[PDB]
Amino acid sequence: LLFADEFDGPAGSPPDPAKWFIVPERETIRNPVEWDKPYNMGRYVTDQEHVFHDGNGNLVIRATRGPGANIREKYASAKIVGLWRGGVGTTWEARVKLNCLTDGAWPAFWLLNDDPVRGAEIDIFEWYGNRDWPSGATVHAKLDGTMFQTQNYPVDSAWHTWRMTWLPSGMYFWQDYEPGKEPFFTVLANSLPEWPFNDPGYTMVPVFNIAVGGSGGREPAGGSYPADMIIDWIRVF
Ligand SMILES: [Ca+2]
Ligand SMILES: [Cl-]
Ligand SMILES: [Cl-]
Ligand SMILES: [Mg+2]
Repeated sequence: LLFADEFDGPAGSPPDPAKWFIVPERETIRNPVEWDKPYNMGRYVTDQEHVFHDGNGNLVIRATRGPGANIREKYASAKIVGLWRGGVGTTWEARVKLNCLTDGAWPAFWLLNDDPVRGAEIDIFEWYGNRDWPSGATVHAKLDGTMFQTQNYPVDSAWHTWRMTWLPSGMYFWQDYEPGKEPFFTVLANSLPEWPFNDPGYTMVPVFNIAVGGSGGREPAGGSYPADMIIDWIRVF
């Protein structure tokens, strides 16, 4: 293995701080439409009521609802960014249970390079609590949203593994991989006019999060909170 977290820490402890950066505040969206204004976007926090080992071998990311005047005040959740960069040829896999498929919630497992001119994003799974957009996987060859391929794919609350293999030829995605299983999504490198993933030394980091509100989650009032993402492990080889 090149990188792994088996999430086997003690109950109530933070994710390993040598492996995970816990994002300390929700992003401020540039030129926001109404759903993306700060008051309509749940907070990200770093405390162990929102991201913590369960002592049973998992990490939990939890979105909560409490008192407040708007979505920002009422809702808090977390986002973790891996402190390890992987490049071409790598196989990324995580075992996850989504107990957070509810109104307003917006869970994802994704890879990121946030370089402002050559960055890119690979969404391995994404589900939208906005009662509108379909769940699925996406390869963004640019961060401005203008050059991507996507595949709708159902996301339910059962335990699954999710795999993305990054090859010179393309990105290949599975749910519950075993030898011989067909990928649910393939994005060939020759299918977009830019492919930063084949630049010399290009690397990406893994991210897990549950966002609340924003364009992807919209109204959380009807949802069931607390809303949990349970992560047994992530492994890269
Ligand atoms: Ca584990
Ligand atoms: Cl286990
Ligand atoms: Cl990055
Ligand atoms: Mg619609």
